[PDB]
Amino acid sequence: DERDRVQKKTFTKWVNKHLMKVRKHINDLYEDLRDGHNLISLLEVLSGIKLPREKGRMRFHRLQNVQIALDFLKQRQVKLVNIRNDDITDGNPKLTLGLIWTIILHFQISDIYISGESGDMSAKEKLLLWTQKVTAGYTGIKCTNFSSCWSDGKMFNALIHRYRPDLVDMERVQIQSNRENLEQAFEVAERLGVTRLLDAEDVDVPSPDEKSVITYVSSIYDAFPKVPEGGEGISATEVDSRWQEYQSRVDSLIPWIKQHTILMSDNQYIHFKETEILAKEREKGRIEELYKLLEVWIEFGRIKLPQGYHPNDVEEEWGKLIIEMLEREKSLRP
Repeated sequence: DERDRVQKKTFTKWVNKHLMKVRKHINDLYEDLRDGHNLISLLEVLSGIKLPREKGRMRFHRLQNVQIALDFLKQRQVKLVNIRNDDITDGNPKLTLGLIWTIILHFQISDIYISGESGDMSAKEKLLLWTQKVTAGYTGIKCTNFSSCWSDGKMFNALIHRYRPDLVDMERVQIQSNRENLEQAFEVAERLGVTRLLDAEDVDVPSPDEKSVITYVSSIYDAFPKVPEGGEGISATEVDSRWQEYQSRVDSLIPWIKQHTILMSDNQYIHFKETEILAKEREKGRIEELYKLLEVWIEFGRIKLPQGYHPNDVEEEWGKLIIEMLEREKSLRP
């Protein structure tokens, strides 16, 4: 009933987050969903599809608008146990929360991939596994739930540090109080685009509300750069290493294009071209292609791209090498 206080607070904040996009809003979850209009709007926002509506302001209009939402969920094979339209239109607290949870679970939490997963892991289990992989390497017991494991605030800070090590000091997190750790995690996460669904004072308890924590943790996962399934991309564990690869690659090619462009200003001129140039060109290609995978991390703020490291800055010296290549081309041409 205190987790209900908190779950309601979280689910309200979560709902308002999405209604914001269409200029809708709720104050009391147990009242402002009863006519079916905001439930529908929420589903339209979340799903990207347009739903029908019953105009009218009798109770059966209310019941039908709720039913339109329930059917839409049932049709997408969502399981609605015990929830019926009159439960919603009449304000049933426990079933209103269950319905929001069902929506959250289906639209936000369920769309997660984790290399290391099975086909038969729940979303909850997959998300748990992500947190374990991300925070592997920080001091702490293993995370096996979405309640007590999160109450001291250290997990939150580790999640963030993995993605933005410059924004968190994990040493200090070891000896700060739970409240300080929680407060500063929510704060920083906000800067990185994570809406504050939780209040530090509600999580600093022995058993924080699981559905609230999952919703927030899942939301952090949404905000962070991700590698799509099987696709090409860079995880938070590979970034430092790829970023160094990249810079080193440039620090190798650029000055070869510069020291091998001066030779062109002053019969083997066919080997200095169908051999090396086809290789050095390929470097330029390997480079510009790697930069593409890095863009995400540059936009995310993890990498500050120093000047003279864009794939362009390479093309502008490769162009210069193409010119002086053409000068001494028409000359060794008789």
